[PDB]
Amino acid sequence: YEVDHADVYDLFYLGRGKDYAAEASDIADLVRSRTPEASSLLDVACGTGTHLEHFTKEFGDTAGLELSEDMLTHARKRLPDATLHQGDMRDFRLGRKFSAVVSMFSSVGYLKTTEELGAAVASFAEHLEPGGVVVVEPWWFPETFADGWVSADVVRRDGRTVARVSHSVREGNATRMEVHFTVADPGKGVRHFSDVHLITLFHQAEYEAAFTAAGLRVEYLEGGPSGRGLFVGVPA
Amino acid sequence: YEVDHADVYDLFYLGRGKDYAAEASDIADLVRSRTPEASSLLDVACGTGTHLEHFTKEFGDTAGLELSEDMLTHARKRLPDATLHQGDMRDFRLGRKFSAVVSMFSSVGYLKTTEELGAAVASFAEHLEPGGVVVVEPWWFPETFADGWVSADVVRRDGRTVARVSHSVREGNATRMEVHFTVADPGKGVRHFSDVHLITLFHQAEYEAAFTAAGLRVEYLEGGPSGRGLFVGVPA
Ligand SMILES: O=c1ccn([C@@H]2O[C@H](COP(=O)(O)OP(=O)(O)Oc3ccccc3)[C@@H](O)[C@H]2O)c(=O)[nH]1
Ligand SMILES: O=c1ccn([C@@H]2O[C@H](COP(=O)(O)OP(=O)(O)Oc3ccccc3)[C@@H](O)[C@H]2O)c(=O)[nH]1
Ligand SMILES: C[S@@+](CC[C@H](N)C(=O)[O-])C[C@H]1O[C@@H](n2cnc3c(N)ncnc32)[C@H](O)[C@@H]1O
Ligand SMILES: C[S@@+](CC[C@H](N)C(=O)[O-])C[C@H]1O[C@@H](n2cnc3c(N)ncnc32)[C@H](O)[C@@H]1O
Repeated sequence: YEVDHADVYDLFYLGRGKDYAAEASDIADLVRSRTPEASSLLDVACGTGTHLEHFTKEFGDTAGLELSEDMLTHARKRLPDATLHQGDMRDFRLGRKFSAVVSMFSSVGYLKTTEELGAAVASFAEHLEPGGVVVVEPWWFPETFADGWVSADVVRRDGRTVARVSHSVREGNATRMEVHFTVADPGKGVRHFSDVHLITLFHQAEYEAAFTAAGLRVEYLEGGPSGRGLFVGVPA
Repeated sequence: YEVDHADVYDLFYLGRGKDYAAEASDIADLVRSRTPEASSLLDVACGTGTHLEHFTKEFGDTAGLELSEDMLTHARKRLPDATLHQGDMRDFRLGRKFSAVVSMFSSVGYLKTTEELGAAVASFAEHLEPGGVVVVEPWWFPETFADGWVSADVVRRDGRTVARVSHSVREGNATRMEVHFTVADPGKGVRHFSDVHLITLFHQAEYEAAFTAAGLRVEYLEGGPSGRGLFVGVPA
């Protein structure tokens, strides 16, 4: 019995209560707060495009960047008319600029070293219009990481039930999170799958340094959509 | 990081709220309602011995029978002084009698035909003292089986998390249940495993014929510890 992973991740976070719409909206205001005339936005590592959908309604002129083809395929299925690009946040070149460049849900954490973070932040800066703003939702900091953390949840949405458990342990300067998904569709079957994610624990200062090197004045905001806060940058 | 499967089931059921003490307690009084001076009890397919430990304070002279050596190693670890037997409820011969012979938690559902169910029941009968009573907690009947059923729960006990998902579908005259367990211990690791169970859907009438053939006058009691009811039989 087969199941589509990304579709499974999508149903889970929706059922979990993650609210992409509300998230998208708060970010748009955040964006407007620094760039009132904001008129275009780029979602780096947009995944399946849930925030992109809403950002598209907010600013109209939007685009998405994703390293994963599979993420891309799902994004396209959700947004057949969206402008999407395959590429690495590390060094992409889109040949255009945007009022805002944002990266949500800790994607930059998948960057392996400060040199990569810096390069990815520089790239963000490079697609930024004058008076633009960069918003990055980071992964946890070495100082705020909760080692050995276990998450276990059950969601049931649209007739499907999904159980998910993750265990997180620090390894080096990264979080090694192993996730187990259990999926069941009544009268159809039950299926299990797991993923292992390595998310870098950059110190906040490392994050800020990446913004400074890219010529961006940056500020960290506590809280954020997931409790990891948010980094906001603008041309220095 | 490895996990002891039966200890997993155990912790699971405790966490879920299955009250083996209360159940044994209820069965103990059910027995007495039929055999007031009941003084010995055999627990057939005792599993890891949870009910047996309680029946032991209930009647003192007790014994357990299990076909599974694994189940027996855990019952023994739990009760170093319990009298335990390895063997088949279809045809074991203990060379002794008990005031009560009980089989809990749908164990007889693992028998595949009415012929086996009859041989098992005759065996219980053959181990019964005069004025004794047999109590069988059956599996669901074809008439009350809920096909496509999905069960999904998360329990947390002794700092260990266990997420369990089962999906049940009818197959011929049995339920095929595939059970998925996901277990984690913070800072220890996370593990997943799955089992598949084929439990016969015997009609109520079929359970009765078994008792009848065994020389016992039987009564079906609605509800029971698992909502599957209970069969109470005494020498006709
Ligand atoms: O104060 C905290 C609380 C949680 N965590 C970490 O947050 C994660 C929560 O596990 P999760 O599976 O519920 O998080 P998630 O659904 O957000 O998974 C991810 C992983 C990477 C990027 C986005 C979502 C774990 O790594 C845990 O160590 C911390 O580091 N600090
Ligand atoms: O009205 C009902 C309600 C439940 N069921 C069946 O009860 C079972 C409940 O799933 P479960 O995983 O919660 O059962 P369990 O934890 O009691 O697992 C077993 C399985 C065999 C023996 C003992 C416990 C499923 O097969 C479901 O079809 C029915 O047939 N009819
Ligand atoms: C936690 S998901 C976030 C997806 C989306 N932002 C969301 O909110 O759901 C991390 C995403 O980053 C993408 N990703 C990882 N490394 C990347 C890189 N170097 N360049 C671009 N995208 C990357 C992954 O493919 C994945 O879709
Ligand atoms: C659902 S478990 C319940 C066990 C226990 N009475 C309880 O309440 O936890 C069913 C048990 O039946 C045992 N079993 C299955 N077939 C058997 C047989 N033919 N003879 C004896 N035991 C059997 C299995 O080893 C398993 O431990």
